[PDB]
Amino acid sequence: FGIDMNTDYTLEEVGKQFDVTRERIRQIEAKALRKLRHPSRSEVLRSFLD
Amino acid sequence: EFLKPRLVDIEQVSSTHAKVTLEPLERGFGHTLGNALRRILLSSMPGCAVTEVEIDGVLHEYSTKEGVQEDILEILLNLKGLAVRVQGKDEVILTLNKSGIGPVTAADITHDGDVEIVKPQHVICHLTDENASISMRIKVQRGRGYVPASTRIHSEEDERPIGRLLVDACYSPVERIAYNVEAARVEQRTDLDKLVIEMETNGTIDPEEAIRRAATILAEQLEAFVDLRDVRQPEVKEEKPEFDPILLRPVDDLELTVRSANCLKAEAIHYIGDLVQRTEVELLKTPNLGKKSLTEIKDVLASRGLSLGMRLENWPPAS
Amino acid sequence: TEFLKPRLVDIEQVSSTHAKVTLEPLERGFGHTLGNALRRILLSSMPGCA
Amino acid sequence: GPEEITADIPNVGEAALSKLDESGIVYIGAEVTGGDILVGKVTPKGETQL
Amino acid sequence: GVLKIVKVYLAVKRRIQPGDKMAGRHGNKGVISKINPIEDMPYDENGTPV
Repeated sequence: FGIDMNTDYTLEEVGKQFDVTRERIRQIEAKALRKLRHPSRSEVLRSFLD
Repeated sequence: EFLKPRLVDIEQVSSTHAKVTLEPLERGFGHTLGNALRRILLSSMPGCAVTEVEIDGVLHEYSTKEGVQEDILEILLNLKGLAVRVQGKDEVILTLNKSGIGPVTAADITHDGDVEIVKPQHVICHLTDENASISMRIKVQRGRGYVPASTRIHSEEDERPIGRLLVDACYSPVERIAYNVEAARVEQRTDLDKLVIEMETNGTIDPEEAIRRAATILAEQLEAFVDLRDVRQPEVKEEKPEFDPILLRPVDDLELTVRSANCLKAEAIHYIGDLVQRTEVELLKTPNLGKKSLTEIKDVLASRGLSLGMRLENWPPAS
Repeated sequence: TEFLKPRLVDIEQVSSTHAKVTLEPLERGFGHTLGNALRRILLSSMPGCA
Repeated sequence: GPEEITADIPNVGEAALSKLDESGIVYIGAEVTGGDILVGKVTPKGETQL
Repeated sequence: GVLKIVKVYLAVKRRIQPGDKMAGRHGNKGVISKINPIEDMPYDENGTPV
């Protein structure tokens, strides 16, 4: 996402930036979301939604 | 080193009106119990009176039944004063039915073992066209004092029945109270006093019943008055919720299909703190859930941000 | 049917002879009714020796 | 674009669409208070740039 | 510019509360100030409040 950076990066661009690439980065992402998905973590960001 | 009063003749003089008298009274207590009884009689007395009403072919107070000469807003305002009395029950739904060019009184209702129509001449409305016809579900509860219609929606949560016209609740059978203590000498006592408490009912509280439950409150109030324990409350509640509050809401909120809505009634799952922790495993084995039946649950859990089946080594804490 | 009896009642006394008691929450009108009626008995019909 | 009177309203619960018919208009006879939707309506505003 | 219009008509029934201006026919204006219990009203020997 564009978070405190200009542009956001193509999932491939991201792989080369870490040397462990591809489907790999595509999974780290999903688990991280999954992580922020449930509670303790979930509570706060939830409230921004209408 | 004191005396204590009691009630001699209770003298009815109308269904509506009666003088109850209290003889052994000491100097000044006359006006003391007397004012303080008028005070607890005009307010705090029990009463039942019609609360809601659904009428045949009418949607809101501001309309017109065909073939009646009142308007729905007026018909409600006739029931507000419909004087009923009931016993073992707390809310009883009487039914009204009648046709043909003819004044529909209170007597035209149907009776329940508890229903006593303390005034059967009481006009409710007039029909006026041979085969013009009305029918209604009048609903009576019984409470204390004055619950105006409006405040009776904060409990909402599906009072949807468009038909149900709520009427302002005037729950009380005191019309007007008046004591006067004239002096009364029991043959020997220097000067004791009388207390004639004249009262005006709607017909549905028998003077003695009243004046008693009146004195009763005064006691329970003065009860806390006697000793004074400076009493207080614990307070300082909790500012530590573990989970996301979303898991303390019922499964309705999921806004789901009816066959999937009652099915979580079934397998013992109200709050979504239980749906959150029951896997796909758990679900074919549940009465009546399938491909179309459970595809549905993985999609409304997706939209709100939760998933099916996970854990939480602590559910649910703690009050 | 059933009623309201008060909570939090703090007697704050100034000197041993003088004292001020506050007592909430009474149902409506019940302050005046208990208040005046207890006043009448406190003043007029209270056993003493003078 | 054209504004639509559809009963299809972004980010609202069934709690809302109850006093509302399929077309998007409140039923006659419906007792409503503050906040309740009398007529569902939506205006065209595309490509948001979040 | 306009396609279709929905007019909803509401019937609010307003009681009476502190703030309402009331007056007799003689230029005596006045604004209801407190709404009192029947208990607190001035009454006569026949008991009928005012």
